[PDB]
Amino acid sequence: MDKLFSMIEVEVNSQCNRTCWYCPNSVSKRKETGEMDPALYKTLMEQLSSLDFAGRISFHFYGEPLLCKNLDLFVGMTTEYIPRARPIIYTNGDFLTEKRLQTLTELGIQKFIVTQHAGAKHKFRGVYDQLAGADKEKVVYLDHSDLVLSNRGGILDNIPANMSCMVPSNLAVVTVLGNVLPCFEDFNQKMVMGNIGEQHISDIWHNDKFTSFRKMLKEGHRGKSDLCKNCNNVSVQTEEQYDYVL
Ligand SMILES: C[S@@+](CC[C@H](N)C(=O)[O-])C[C@H]1O[C@@H](n2cnc3c(N)ncnc32)[C@H](O)[C@@H]1O
Ligand SMILES: N[C@H]1C[C@@H](O)[C@H](O)[C@@H](O)[C@@H]1O
Ligand code: SF4
Ligand code: SF4
Repeated sequence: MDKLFSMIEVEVNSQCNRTCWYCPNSVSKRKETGEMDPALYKTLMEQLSSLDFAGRISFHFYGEPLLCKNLDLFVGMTTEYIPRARPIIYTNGDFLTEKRLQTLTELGIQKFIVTQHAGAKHKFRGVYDQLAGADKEKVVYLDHSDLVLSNRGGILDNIPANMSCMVPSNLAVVTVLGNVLPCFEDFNQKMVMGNIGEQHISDIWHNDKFTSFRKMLKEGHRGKSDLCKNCNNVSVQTEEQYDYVL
């Protein structure tokens, strides 16, 4: 029986305020849009609770989590249902004030992965520079120039263990409508594994499609998948839970 995912990334809202040249938002729109139905997030929390999920949970796919109107609710529910899990927010930081950071931290966020992206310098620069140490220690502050740019499953043409990949052995994405993907690169949802409104995520994780896919990619057979065949992402090649990889 395959190990449960150690990481789950939830699309609590589909939209972003930016259109980075190295992001599919610059060239396509998400095929699902909106904010996650609170009842669906509750269903996800019930399922993760039933598994004693204690890995990383994050709140983005290709949108900006601080735009989620129910972010406070969802972070609070995370702490209530899966107190052993590690909530980590990746954010462009454009909306991240000190007050916002502190509210989120109090509700359960353990780390913020904040990236200053191409274009306008955000106000978080000055906020970060003024943060007390205890808050500052909770932030990994990246520039987009620090990222190891992936072509996002071959969507981006302007972007140039070997080929092994462990993402689908370690991680699941839940889209805003509850569809489960095996990788965060699957912007176009080429590999929907199931929907958590119809099946328990554990059963989806362990189904033949998902089990076969993760074995295939562990062996480095990217060529056998429309999702992976042109993918240049080699950042996740071990079995370990991570907070972030560049
Ligand atoms: C798709 S972004 C989504 C969350 C939020 N919108 C943000 O930018 O932080 C998830 C993470 O991937 C990083 N990222 C964006 N484009 C990337 C790319 N082409 N290759 C690798 N990482 C990328 C972002 O900086 C962010 O840390
Ligand atoms: N390098 C980043 C890329 C991001 O899209 C994934 O969601 C995150 O898990 C990774 O750590
Ligand atoms: S801020 Fe994040 S989601 Fe938005 S366009 Fe840039 S990389 Fe994509
Ligand atoms: S090869 Fe690329 S698209 Fe396929 S699972 Fe790995 S990171 Fe995702």
